[PDB]
Amino acid sequence: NLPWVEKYRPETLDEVYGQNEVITTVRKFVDEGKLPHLLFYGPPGTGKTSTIVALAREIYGKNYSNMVLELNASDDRGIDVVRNQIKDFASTRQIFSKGFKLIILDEADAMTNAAQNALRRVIERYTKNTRFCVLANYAHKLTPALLSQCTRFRFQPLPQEAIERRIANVLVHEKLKLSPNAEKALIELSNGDMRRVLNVLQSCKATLDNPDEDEISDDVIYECCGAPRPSDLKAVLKSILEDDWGTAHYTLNKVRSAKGLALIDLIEGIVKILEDYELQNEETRVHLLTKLADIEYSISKGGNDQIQGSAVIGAIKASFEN
Amino acid sequence: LMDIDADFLKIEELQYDSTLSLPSSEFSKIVRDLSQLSDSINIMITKETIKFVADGDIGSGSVIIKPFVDMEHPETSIKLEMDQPVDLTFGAKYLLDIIKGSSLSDRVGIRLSSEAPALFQFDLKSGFLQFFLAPKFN
Amino acid sequence: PWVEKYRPKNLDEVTAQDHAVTVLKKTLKSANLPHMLFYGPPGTGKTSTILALTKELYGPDLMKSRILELNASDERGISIVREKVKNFARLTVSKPSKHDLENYPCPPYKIIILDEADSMTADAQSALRRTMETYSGVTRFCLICNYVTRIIDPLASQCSKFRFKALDASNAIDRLRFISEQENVKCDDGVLERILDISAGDLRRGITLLQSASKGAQYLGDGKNITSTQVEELAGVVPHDILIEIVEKVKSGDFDEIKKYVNTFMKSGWSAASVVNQLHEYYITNDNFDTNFKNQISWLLFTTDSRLNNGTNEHIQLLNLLVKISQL
Amino acid sequence: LQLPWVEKYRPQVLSDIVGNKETIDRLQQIAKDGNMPHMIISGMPGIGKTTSVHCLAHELLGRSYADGVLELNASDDRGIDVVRNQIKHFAQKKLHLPPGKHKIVILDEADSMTAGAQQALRRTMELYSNSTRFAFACNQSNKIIEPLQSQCAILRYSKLSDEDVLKRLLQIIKLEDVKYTNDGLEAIIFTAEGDMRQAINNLQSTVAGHGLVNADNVFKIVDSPHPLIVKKMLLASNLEDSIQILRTDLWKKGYSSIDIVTTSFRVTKNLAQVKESVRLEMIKEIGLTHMRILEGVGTYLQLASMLAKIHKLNNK
Amino acid sequence: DKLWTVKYAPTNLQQVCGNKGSVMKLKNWLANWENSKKNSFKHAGKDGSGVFRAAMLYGPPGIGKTTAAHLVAQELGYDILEQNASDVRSKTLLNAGVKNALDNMSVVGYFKHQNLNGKHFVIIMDEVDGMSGGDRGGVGQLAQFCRKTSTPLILICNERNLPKMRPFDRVCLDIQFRRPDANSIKSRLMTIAIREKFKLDPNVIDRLIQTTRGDIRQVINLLSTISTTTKTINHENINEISKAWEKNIALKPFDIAHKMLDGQIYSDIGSRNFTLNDKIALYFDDFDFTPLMIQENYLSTRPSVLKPGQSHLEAVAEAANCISLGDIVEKKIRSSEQLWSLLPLHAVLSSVYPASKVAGHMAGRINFTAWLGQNSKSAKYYRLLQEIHYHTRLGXXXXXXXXXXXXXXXXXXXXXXXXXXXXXXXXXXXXXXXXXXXXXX
Amino acid sequence: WVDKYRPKSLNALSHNEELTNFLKSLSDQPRDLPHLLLYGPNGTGKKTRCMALLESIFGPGVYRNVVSSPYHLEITPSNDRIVIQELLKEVAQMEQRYKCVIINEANSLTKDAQAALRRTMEKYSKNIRLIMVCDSMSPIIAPIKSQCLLIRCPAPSDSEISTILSDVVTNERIQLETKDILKRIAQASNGNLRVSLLMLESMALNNELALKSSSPIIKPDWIIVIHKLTRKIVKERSVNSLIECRAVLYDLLAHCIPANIILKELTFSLLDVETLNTTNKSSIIEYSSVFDERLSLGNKAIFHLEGFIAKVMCCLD
Ligand SMILES: Nc1ncnc2c1ncn2[C@@H]1O[C@H](COP(=O)(O)OP(=O)(O)OP(O)(O)=S)[C@@H](O)[C@H]1O
Ligand SMILES: Nc1ncnc2c1ncn2[C@@H]1O[C@H](COP(=O)(O)OP(=O)(O)OP(O)(O)=S)[C@@H](O)[C@H]1O
Ligand SMILES: Nc1ncnc2c1ncn2[C@@H]1O[C@H](COP(=O)(O)OP(=O)(O)OP(O)(O)=S)[C@@H](O)[C@H]1O
Ligand SMILES: Nc1ncnc2c1ncn2[C@@H]1O[C@H](COP(=O)(O)OP(=O)(O)OP(O)(O)=S)[C@@H](O)[C@H]1O
Ligand SMILES: Nc1ncnc2c1ncn2[C@@H]1O[C@H](COP(=O)(O)OP(=O)(O)O)[C@@H](O)[C@H]1O
Ligand SMILES: [Mg+2]
Ligand SMILES: [Mg+2]
Ligand SMILES: [Mg+2]
Ligand SMILES: [Mg+2]
Repeated sequence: NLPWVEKYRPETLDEVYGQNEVITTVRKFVDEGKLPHLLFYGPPGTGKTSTIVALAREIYGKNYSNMVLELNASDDRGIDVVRNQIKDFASTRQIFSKGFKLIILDEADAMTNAAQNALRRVIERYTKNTRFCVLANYAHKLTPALLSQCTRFRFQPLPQEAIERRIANVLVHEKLKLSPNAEKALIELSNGDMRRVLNVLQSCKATLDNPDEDEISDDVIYECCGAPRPSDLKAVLKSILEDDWGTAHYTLNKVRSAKGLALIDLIEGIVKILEDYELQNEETRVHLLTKLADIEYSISKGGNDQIQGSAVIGAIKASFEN
Repeated sequence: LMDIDADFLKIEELQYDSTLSLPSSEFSKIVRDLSQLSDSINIMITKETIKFVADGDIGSGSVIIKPFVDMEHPETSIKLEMDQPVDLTFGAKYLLDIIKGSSLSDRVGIRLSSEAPALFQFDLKSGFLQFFLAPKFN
Repeated sequence: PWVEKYRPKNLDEVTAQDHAVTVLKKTLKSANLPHMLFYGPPGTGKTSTILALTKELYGPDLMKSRILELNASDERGISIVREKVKNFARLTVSKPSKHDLENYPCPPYKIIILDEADSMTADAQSALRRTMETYSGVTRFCLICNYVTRIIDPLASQCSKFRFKALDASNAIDRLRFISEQENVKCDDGVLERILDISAGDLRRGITLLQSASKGAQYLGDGKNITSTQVEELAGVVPHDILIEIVEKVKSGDFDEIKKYVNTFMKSGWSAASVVNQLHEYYITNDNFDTNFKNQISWLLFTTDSRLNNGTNEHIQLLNLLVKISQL
Repeated sequence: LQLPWVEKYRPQVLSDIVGNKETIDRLQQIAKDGNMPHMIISGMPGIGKTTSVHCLAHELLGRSYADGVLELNASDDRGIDVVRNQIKHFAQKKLHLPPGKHKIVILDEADSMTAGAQQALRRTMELYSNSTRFAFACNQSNKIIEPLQSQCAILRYSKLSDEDVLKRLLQIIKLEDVKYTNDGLEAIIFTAEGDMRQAINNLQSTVAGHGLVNADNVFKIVDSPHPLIVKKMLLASNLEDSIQILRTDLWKKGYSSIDIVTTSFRVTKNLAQVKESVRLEMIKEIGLTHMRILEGVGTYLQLASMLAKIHKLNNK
Repeated sequence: DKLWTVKYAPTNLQQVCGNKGSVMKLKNWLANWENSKKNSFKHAGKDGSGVFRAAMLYGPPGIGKTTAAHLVAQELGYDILEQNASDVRSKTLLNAGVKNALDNMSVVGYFKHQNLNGKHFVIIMDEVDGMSGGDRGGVGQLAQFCRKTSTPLILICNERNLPKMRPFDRVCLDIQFRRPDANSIKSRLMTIAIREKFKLDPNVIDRLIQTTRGDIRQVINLLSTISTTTKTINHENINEISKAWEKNIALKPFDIAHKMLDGQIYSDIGSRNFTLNDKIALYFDDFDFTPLMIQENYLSTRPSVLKPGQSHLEAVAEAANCISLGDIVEKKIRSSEQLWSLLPLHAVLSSVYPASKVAGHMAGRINFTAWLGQNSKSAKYYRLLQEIHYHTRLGXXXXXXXXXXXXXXXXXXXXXXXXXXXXXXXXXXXXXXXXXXXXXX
Repeated sequence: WVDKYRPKSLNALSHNEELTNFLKSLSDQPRDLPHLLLYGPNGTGKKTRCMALLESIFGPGVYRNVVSSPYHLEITPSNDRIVIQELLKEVAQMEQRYKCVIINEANSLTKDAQAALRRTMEKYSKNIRLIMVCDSMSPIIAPIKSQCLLIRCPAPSDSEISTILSDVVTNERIQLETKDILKRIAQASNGNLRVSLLMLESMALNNELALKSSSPIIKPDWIIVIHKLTRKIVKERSVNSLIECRAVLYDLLAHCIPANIILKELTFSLLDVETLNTTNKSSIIEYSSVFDERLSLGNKAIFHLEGFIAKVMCCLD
């Protein structure tokens, strides 16, 4: 009954989409007996955990649990756990098959510097017999001394290609249809995070489903993951640019409250819809991006929804005097 | 080995006011018993008589033993060569630690003097283990 | 307090935000119920939607049996999340009673609801991750907050997002009139709505006025309605006239005069930075001010506002704002 | 086996360190004499501190390193208990050494040592300094309690100049017969910012996957916005042009918003073409945006405002 | 062979540079102890050191506290029984160890015996503000001994105004040690040098002390770096070795502020010999002090980098602003052990940028940072004002106290007849006055 | 002194009758007192209007690191949320009849702390009642506003402050030459009864208890120094001058004086300078508006106050 997000989790390396350059190099490394310490870093839902889990299976098969040691932010990994459990496993031979051991530290960037430092010293002293794989969303949250100890493989956001492919898979083993530019919308809104795609896709396989053969539209998606639509958004801009303040101040005030949108969303979409116009003076661009960027920033700290909105109208308007 | 900068002291055979001796297993029991009553144990040697006292808050503890010599078992005899009375008080903790030498000699020699640390000694077939305990304030 | 005495006991009760609820209803019949992240402004119905969804799914029997809740009050440290939370999560579901199998859908899973998850140390949130991912087969989480920004990207990824929109004056009046009726409150015309405007979005506060005020209108016993000006005085809003002094003191007036006046306001006047909020609504609505004015004033309120959300000196900030808008 | 070159070519004597000349010589002299004061060696990552102290340790004790040196790092237990026993016992240990030699205790990653422990260390190194001397290695001396600080000499280490990094880089190239390119080496230097470890690690990863060390290959393992592109974006004559580089060559290609800024800063810094005053005002901007990225708002928008503000300056 | 701080460690209180006033206050107390005892410690003499079983020494690092306590003890013939942080002083062990010597005499005091105290102990509980989790209840039990001891008891710590030290407040004679006087340290250092066969410019010997913030232990160690570094000192070397030593080992934080503030590095020419990358790098040569250093003296220069027709003032205000911004950055860097990736920006905002705005000719001279010790003053006084509040809270936030406790000064300092009147009519006692007197002063 | 003539009861309340009565009419249900949030300037008489309302409801003998009483306890956040959620909940065991808790400076509470107190309120609201004293109800999350009386506390009028003044002398046997000496004080503290009173005692002990038309107003250790600095800032506007201002700031801070406080007084003791035109002033506040934020976003205070002065010396010179 696993929510799709988990349901469609790569069982093997051949099931990971859009990280080929990583899969190939890694596999070559193992087949050539030159597997270095690994650092898999990237944004959410890119296949990082799926990948080492699969890589580990493929390498040890069933001797997995007795040849691999995995810890994650849910586990306790302070300095004590490092010099002890981790260090022990790294300095002790295997009980079953012969070879090198593998320690997986997931969401390693959740570890403290003290622990990271100790971790690193362990990895240094037992590099000639055990292999480490560190995973993280941000390398920068990792101690340079730790990072400098392994070969890096950045997991980039899933490309259209990859995500389009997985969408195809889920649509088969699930009585589901997705209109043409609706799949496109799902993509543009997942920002390369395979996780958000599988999530909305089941927030429909339990919404529109009546004849078990309905068609998911652009709408069903835009509304599902509460995000603006070109028409709406691209309209709010016009009201701001042409119509008076009172009128535009209304258009915005309605479009967002009638669709559950938030300035944050609108702004972004506008910045892009506006990024294609052929403005007159260059300053128009500047001041525009500036103020808009300032607005977006103040919001992330919660200021005054009302004012910040009028601020957006003002900024967009003011800047368009060229 | 360790690097020890020992403050070498000049131990000199002195003439103590009193010099008794008794089974170490007995001195042990006495010391262990009284220590449950006070943090201090007073040792009084008056009129050729060994008296140990402990005055605490819960109550007091008094033990007195008179010299004798059992030809049946010379090792269970209580000696006592007094020359002058002696009334000293020692920290119970240090006596509880000294009585640990009660595995080297079946007897313990005690030499007391109003103006010097007490001397508890255990005899070894080829030597001895002695303790010099400084007294408390009067 | 009608606030809690009128807390939606059923998923239907919560009107205001339906863009999310309507979806919850239909997913209710599936064990595929995704982890969820409820987020939105204060008192938009988030915490209500959960307890409701739960009552509607488990029924008072398995209620406290297979549901765990931790809020801003309860302790939620790295130690708790990796322990108590991880334990109940990993734990096996509880056996339903014969009656439960007859009235409520008993999904093969339990629920962990971390309300006010907004204020959880990022460390603990991280410890939540693998826990609420490897135990999806029997456990499902619900994280609630007011700002998505405060919840670590990883979790925002795992959870299915539900953005609880504010409460439109149209969506509020409906649920408000139903409160004034069941309470025989002699409300005037410019009252039912003035409540929403003063408390835009936060229905809780909108209801807290309808209660802490009507109980004051009875004191008079005059049977006389409870007009507009009647309310605001309790909400904390500043008088409309004391505001007009501001506007005019700025439409014209040298520096010293304002600084002089401002000092007066601070001196005792309603220590409400909201003066900013009202100066906003005014100028932007007024039809006597040019667009070029609208524009610049807009940016100024924003600046001062942002400055104010940093624990700055109320006086200073406010003085400057008025002195700058005046130059315009 | 897969002997890391950072380990295989780790300086085994004070001589091999391409460190901070001045300071290293200071050590060379203490190596010849023997009045090694307690000392705290602090500095950025990978410039040769841990190497340094261990090398000083040998030239001082020779065959005695084995019994006269006690190393304790972040991977060992270093709490109140160990400090009050192991460490103390060591300083109290008897070891006959030449006139001016003393036992050495090496506490690496000393900024991880809890205060309470440091606190219990104080008296030990004060009472037994006549036979035992301490060496602390860290990135933040700031984390060493003052009582310990006043008891020793503070030796700051500086990042390695590109020249120095380049030398040890070639020395390894010859002993490994690595096929390199000048631009390839400039790529490593450029991406190691004074960190020898980082450089070497990359060098090897670069050869391990492409054999030939060329800029293209180097930036492949690094997998960060290619400097060239980032540059062509900061120098674009039109704000419209640079925003396109950001849209097509950076954002659309999936690089981190943190990745973009960081490189932008690194590149702006070496933009000799521009003027000091200018590069700095830009940096000030790139940084402002950077910190914004760190506070959560790592949006495309932000990056755009960055380039926008850049142009505003590079036009005024 | 031995460290210098050792071989040149005082051997008589007649060699403790500074605090001479407090040393006296100490020595006295240890003298009138027998009498204070004879009188049940209820006769606070003309010094007050008469109602106290034990004394509590306190002050910054390496200023002579541990030397004084030991020395004052050895001078009055007493035998010493000391403990410190390297020992386990938990309530349990405390009560199973020293508790037993509180009323006992030295066993060594006999084989040493005209000594009048030779057979008595002076208990030195050192480094007391260092008792961590390895000393559960240590402070409590220790503070209890200060009331029930029957022998002199001396406690030393660095921060007397700490929470962990609260239990010691009213229980003992706390004598303060401040940072010794420069002349004292300067004189002392000279003596050392002479015996060490070398000379040093009184300007160098002067700034050291300033850098060491008074840590006489540190200067001594720092001063033993020269002879230990070079192999053979000569007639000429002395004047030049100071450079390589001063600009590297010794006053490195200065050579950084110097270089950074030299306008020659910002001019087109030098601008490429010493690149932007190098300027930023200088920061990582001591990223601890560099920001403090620049802020300290970015306004004491004769700029040669000003744009044509730009006033010294204007350029300063620009750096002032940047110094301000860099601070904002630092705070965040220190709010997350994982933010070190912001240091480069801080390098720019806290040093290099501000510098470039006023770099040039050094008008005055490079001064150590004022901020550190200045941060001690402010802090060490907040603790005072604090305890004063938690004594008047009965009669406004601690803030509203220092901004309203003005009137009080009058009716508490005015004339100093009506003495007792106001004093007692305030619900204050001895310490309640001595304390309120300090801050008010 | 000032502590003496403080209304130790509601029947003694001589300020703002609208609220004095609001408190009386509110204490008509000593077993049902909704949460309370009092906000307003300092020295307006709220903190006292609190402990005076607790003797009106609870026992008058309600006067006795926390300030506990046999009826209530005072919480002052001088982390912190840990204490809030822990201490409070423990006090929730007061049933085996509720208990009152006063949160002084509800502004000093962090967002992550407030959220805890909130839930705590909604939780054991039966056994607990909160009285939160503060100024500027800005940093107080809404979830709290709609769970406590939103009560303001405007300061007394110049004419009303004098009334409470001439009273004190009548008891301390002071000689008021005229009303002037008083009315001047009210306008001097601008409403701070904590000042106007603590002031009337100051210039009273210096005038030998004989108030004369020559009224040397109160001038605390700091406030003066700020003005001397305010001067130097307008006279000598040079880098060398700035260096001097430094030492002054460095000493105002080292003498436990809030940096945001220095800025405040200084920012206004500059606007009162006639020797400055509309420009200089409107540029001075802006600079303070900006540098204010700087202070609340960093730690080393001088760096911010100094930069403030530098921008001023340029706005002038
Ligand atoms: N490259 C991919 N190919 C196929 N499915 C994927 C891919 N990336 C993510 N998924 C799906 O997303 C879910 C989560 O992917 P994970 O590998 O756990 O992601 P991750 O990179 O570890 O994410 P974090 O922990 O948030 S960083 C899986 O159960 C998959 O169904
Ligand atoms: N959508 C809604 N429909 C009906 N009543 C509502 C709605 N939203 C809020 N209320 C009322 O407001 C009170 C608070 O609702 P909650 O669910 O606790 O709000 P919330 O969105 O969790 O608020 P926080 O904790 O401040 S974010 C309830 O007791 C309801 O009576
Ligand atoms: N100056 C140098 N000369 C030659 N090799 C160096 C130098 N600095 C670093 N290396 C290499 O980098 C590896 C690690 O350097 P370390 O001495 O451990 O650096 P570090 O400054 O101690 O780093 P930390 O512990 O992260 S602070 C060594 O084994 C060397 O091969
Ligand atoms: N006032 C002083 N006069 C002369 N020499 C001093 C003085 N203070 C320190 N020294 C030297 O510094 C060494 C250590 O001084 P101590 O008195 O042990 O320091 P301290 O004040 O106890 O410092 P701590 O333990 O860090 S608090 C001595 O052996 C001296 O050589
Ligand atoms: N109504 C009043 N009548 C007389 N004196 C008052 C009154 N209100 C306040 N005061 C004076 O103000 C002092 C404290 O002010 P306080 O109540 O704490 O106000 P706030 O909380 O605004 O600072 C009292 O000790 C008293 O001298
Ligand atoms: Mg993962
Ligand atoms: Mg809620
Ligand atoms: Mg190292
Ligand atoms: Mg000491």
